[PDB]
Amino acid sequence: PKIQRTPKIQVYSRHPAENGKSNFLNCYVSGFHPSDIEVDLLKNGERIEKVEHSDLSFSKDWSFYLLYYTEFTPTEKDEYACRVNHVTLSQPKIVKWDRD
Amino acid sequence: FQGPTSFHVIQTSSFTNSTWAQTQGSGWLDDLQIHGWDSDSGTAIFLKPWSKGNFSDKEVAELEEIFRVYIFGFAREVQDFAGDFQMKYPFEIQGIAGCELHSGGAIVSFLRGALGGLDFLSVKNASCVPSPEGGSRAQKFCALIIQYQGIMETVRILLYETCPRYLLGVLNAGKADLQRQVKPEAWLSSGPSPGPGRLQLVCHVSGFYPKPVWVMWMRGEQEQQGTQLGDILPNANWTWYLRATLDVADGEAAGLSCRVKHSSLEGQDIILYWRGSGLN
Ligand SMILES: *[C@@H]1O[C@H](CO[C@@H]2O[C@@H](C)[C@@H](O)[C@@H](O)[C@@H]2O)[C@@H](O[C@@H]2O[C@H](CO)[C@@H](O[C@@H]3O[C@H](CO[C@H]4O[C@H](CO)[C@@H](O)[C@H](O)[C@@H]4O)[C@@H](O)[C@H](O[C@H]4O[C@H](CO)[C@@H](O)[C@H](O)[C@@H]4O)[C@@H]3O)[C@H](O)[C@H]2NC(C)=O)[C@H](O[C@@H]2O[C@@H](C)[C@@H](O)[C@@H](O)[C@@H]2O)[C@H]1NC(C)=O
Ligand SMILES: *[C@@H]1O[C@H](CO[C@@H]2O[C@@H](C)[C@@H](O)[C@@H](O)[C@@H]2O)[C@@H](O[C@@H]2O[C@H](CO)[C@@H](O)[C@H](O)[C@H]2NC(C)=O)[C@H](O[C@@H]2O[C@@H](C)[C@@H](O)[C@@H](O)[C@@H]2O)[C@H]1NC(C)=O
Ligand SMILES: [Cl-]
Ligand SMILES: [Cl-]
Ligand SMILES: [Cl-]
Ligand SMILES: [Cl-]
Ligand code: NI
Repeated sequence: PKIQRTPKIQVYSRHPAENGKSNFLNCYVSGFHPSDIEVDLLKNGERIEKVEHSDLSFSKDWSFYLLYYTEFTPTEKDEYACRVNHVTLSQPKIVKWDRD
Repeated sequence: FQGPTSFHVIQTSSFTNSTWAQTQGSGWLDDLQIHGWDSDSGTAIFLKPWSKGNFSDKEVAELEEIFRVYIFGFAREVQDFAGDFQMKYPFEIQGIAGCELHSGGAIVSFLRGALGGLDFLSVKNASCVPSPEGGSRAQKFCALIIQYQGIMETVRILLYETCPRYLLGVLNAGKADLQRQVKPEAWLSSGPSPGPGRLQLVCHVSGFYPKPVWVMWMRGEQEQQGTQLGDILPNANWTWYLRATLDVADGEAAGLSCRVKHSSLEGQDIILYWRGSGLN
């Protein structure tokens, strides 16, 4: 009841990125214990207000996982990321979206 | 039939201190959510119009009431006995229970519990089996719980009598969504360079349902054994995403293609061709 597991963070788009075309940005957070977690989607370092997320679930190894997602319109210069905070992290962990 | 073949409920009960605990719960067909639990009302959330399967509204309300009493009672009892079980706060308990349809038609039921993200107990043949990871605490727990006449009987009925009929009824009721066929889309990208003079090529496959899929890097009709399948990732609205990668030397990327096979494609595979010199 003592070992904690840090979250894995994977950022991906629903559709191939086409500049100026509406898409969906996904952030899958998994492999973490305990369950309390804060997840934000960012646009140029700023928090996106309207983000949807799945209800809590866990894998057969008891690790928790969640899907966070939002509609987004990618451009050439705009940056997107997933920011996570968990008891296993001293600072928030940021994983940037990269179409390449 | 394609799609999910099992039903389970989960519980996550987070004990902050001796006077504050909260529970999250939900109902699933494999990894597709069909029930939610609303802690504001102590009732379920039916996520699909067919989420009650072939059960009457009366039977469903009876089951919601069993879960509401269980969720409240679980926290009450764990807080009352935490001292006797030498519990240190905070701690978190997980539970999963349900049943699955196997080849040959047998339905098998299961119940597992965890403490601190480690196995704590399981139910085998309507008996409480402590997990070795649970130590003497799990042995103490099983010996205490089996003396609850009402609980042992309610658990036996739910796992072995209620679950199998609910599963068959809901697999049938939801077959329009559970056995639907959704076509994937696929695209290529040039991934993070694994080292000097090496490239990583990425074949993306997204939006397919059901989950079984076949993706491979090819040179003509030759399957590249070096293809690395990523883990299947979810999309919102019951579809999946998968990356298939291949690490190659710079001058070896020409001639590669990615082939995708999926149940929805009616045998018409997707073939993508990698072209060099920034020609996509
Ligand atoms: C929700 O659906 C469940 C599944 O229904 C079936 O599947 C769906 C997808 C549709 O195709 C349905 O049309 C289809 O019925 C229902 O559960 C099933 O109900 C039937 C009765 O309708 C029941 O069949 C009976 O089985 C017993 C034998 O059972 C034992 O042995 C088998 C192995 O052989 C074993 O698997 C079992 O677990 C048991 O140990 C048999 O004696 C019965 O025969 C009697 O009735 C038939 C006519 O029905 C008659 O010809 C005979 O002569 C004799 O009188 C009968 O065949 C299934 O076993 C049961 N399946 C499961 C897994 O439980 C469910 O029905 C409700 O629960 C049932 C247990 C029963 O009490 C019903 O009356 C209830 O309505 C249904 N509704 C709900 C609310 O759950
Ligand atoms: C027992 O834990 C309560 C809940 O803890 C909060 O929620 C957890 C899920 C977790 O996120 C944790 O970090 C949170 O603090 C405490 O209540 C909270 O207390 C804080 C600080 O006083 C307050 O800001 C929160 O609003 C309050 N939350 C709730 C929902 O009540 C308990 O604190 C005691 O009770 C409070 C109501 C208040 O009277 C406070 O002074 C008390 O210490 C925790 N109790 C003990 C004995 O530690
Ligand atoms: Cl599936
Ligand atoms: Cl509740
Ligand atoms: Cl392409
Ligand atoms: Cl080989
Ligand atoms: Ni103990």
